[PDB]
Amino acid sequence: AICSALPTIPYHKLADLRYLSRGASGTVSSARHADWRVQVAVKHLLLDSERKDVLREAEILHKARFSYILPILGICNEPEFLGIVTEYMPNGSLNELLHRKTEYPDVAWPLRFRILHEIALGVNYLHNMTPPLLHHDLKTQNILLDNEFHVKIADFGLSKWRMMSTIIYMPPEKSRASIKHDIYSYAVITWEVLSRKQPFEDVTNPLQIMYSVSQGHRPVINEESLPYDIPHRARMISLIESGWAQNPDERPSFLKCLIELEPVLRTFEEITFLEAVIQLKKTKLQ
Amino acid sequence: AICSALPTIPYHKLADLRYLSRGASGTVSSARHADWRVQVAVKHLHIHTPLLDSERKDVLREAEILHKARFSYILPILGICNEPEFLGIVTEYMPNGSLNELLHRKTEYPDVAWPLRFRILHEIALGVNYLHNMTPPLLHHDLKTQNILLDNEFHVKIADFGLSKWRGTIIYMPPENYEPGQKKHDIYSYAVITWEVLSRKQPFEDVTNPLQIMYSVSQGHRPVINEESLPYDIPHRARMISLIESGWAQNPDERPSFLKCLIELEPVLRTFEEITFLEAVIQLKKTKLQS
Ligand SMILES: COc1cc(NS(C)(=O)=O)cc(-c2cc(-c3ccc(N4CCNCC4)cc3)cnc2N)c1
Ligand SMILES: COc1cc(NS(C)(=O)=O)cc(-c2cc(-c3ccc(N4CCNCC4)cc3)cnc2N)c1
Repeated sequence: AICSALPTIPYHKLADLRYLSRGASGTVSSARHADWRVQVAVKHLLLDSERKDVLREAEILHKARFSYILPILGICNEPEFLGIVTEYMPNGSLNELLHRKTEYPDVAWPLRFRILHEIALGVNYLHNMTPPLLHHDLKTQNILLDNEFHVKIADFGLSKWRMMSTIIYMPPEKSRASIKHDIYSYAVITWEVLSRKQPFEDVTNPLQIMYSVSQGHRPVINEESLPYDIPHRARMISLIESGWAQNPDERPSFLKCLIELEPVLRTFEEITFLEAVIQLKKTKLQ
Repeated sequence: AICSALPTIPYHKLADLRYLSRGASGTVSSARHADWRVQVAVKHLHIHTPLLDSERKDVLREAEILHKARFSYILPILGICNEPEFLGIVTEYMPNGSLNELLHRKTEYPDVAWPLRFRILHEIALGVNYLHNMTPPLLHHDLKTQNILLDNEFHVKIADFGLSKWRGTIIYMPPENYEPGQKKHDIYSYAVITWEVLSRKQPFEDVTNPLQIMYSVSQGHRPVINEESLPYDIPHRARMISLIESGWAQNPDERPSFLKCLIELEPVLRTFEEITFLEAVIQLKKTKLQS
């Protein structure tokens, strides 16, 4: 009954456009809104089909608003520019946090587990929509972190509306159920977050990754990839291994993951998150 | 062109309903969404007497307003509860209450670091300015320290839309609204809120009768500005006092736009380092415990 139109942001109101990153789908730049006095991020690419792609992603973000989804502030739809405008995330992506070990020599476990929990919450919300929305392109580069390192899921270019129950996060290719797609990616992201290593480190051609996963093989789980000092390491490993099970029916729902995670996160006090973020921003200086 | 329908939340999925507050505009309770696994706040009317279609229209108007005014510093609405046996607006849960509690519960919050105060002021200005930039422009007309919620890291979220339902809070009403001849409202409220945040005092503290407060304000009087209410060791004290006194000018035409206030506030907030904010918030959260 209650319907909301996505605001149309005039391009001329976006000032100080500066390149932040160039990806497969577009270019993300920071900017300042002249009227609202806030900083925004602009993702821009035109063939009418790709214009439809951009508009489709904008509408999906608009309908999928939630606490852990990148909040879209508007769409810029002009003759000379087509871009999605979202909140600006000063702390980049989960990828940077996990792998730039000079910037972030230490990332305290409480922060990692809160990130994992919030990814699970956001994706569960998506899967609980009507109809359920399947993200199908989760990766540590899609997960942005706001000023206090809370998750914002992004990149909804590869998405579907029909659930029932780069490629390093893609499940292997019988009767096929693509409801269990996101959970495989989440398993890989979990292994990544807990290991701070690149999945399939020794692989030089991504097709090697496809062949290995199709053969039932996954990122290595041993003391080197996952030290034994990981909180709830056994439960987390079980979560991971069920998440990337070769059979999609063996993979849990995101609700099961939240059920399985709640005690794990409960082991940490809420203040430790803030402490870890302050340690992060202090050691990143100097 | 791009339209989003506000979700309809089944009442039965709101669990552990716990009364948080009973107010002039409604009743706020905390609850937990069985599917989303998150805590939410539900604003609902009295449960006994059937809701008159005017109250139902008010609730729908508030829900749609929150939905259309979505923004970084506005209370995020997650859905509407529209059932035979319950009608409530569902929003994100703000664990840290309102700006009023932060400013005046000095045992919980003995000290509130200046960077945090100025960030709060800036974010309030941002939220109300966004509100004013909508089409049609939305005038809040009921800004107060009770409407300003603080999320888990003490970032501002403006709340309380729709109307009021009665069937202390006049310190933020300008003197030309006392008798509403239905004719630049919010900025006065913002000036008063600023004076409060920098002073951490009750405006018109020595006045026990609000009717006397209204008389004074109609006479051009405002909260006292001296060394006792605003010590001279306050950062950017002069600039902030000028902003205040211009905001609550007797003449509404003399009060500045929220855009002017944002232009003036931008350098002030610019003097603070990003780590000082995090440190202020964590210091706050730590002294709030063990107290
Ligand atoms: C819809 O438009 C998007 C999409 C996506 N996600 S995506 C990969 O395209 O699917 C992200 C953003 C976004 C990025 C950033 C951001 C902040 C810092 C950086 N860094 C670059 C190098 N390291 C230092 C800083 C990069 C990006 C901040 N806010 C944002 N809303 C905007
Ligand atoms: C849309 O529904 C609303 C409206 C409004 N604003 S309003 C005046 O009603 O228009 C606020 C909230 C809300 C309140 C709270 C909250 C939590 C605890 C407390 N308490 C602390 C202990 N002492 C007693 C008060 C008070 C409020 C936490 N989240 C929230 N979203 C929800």
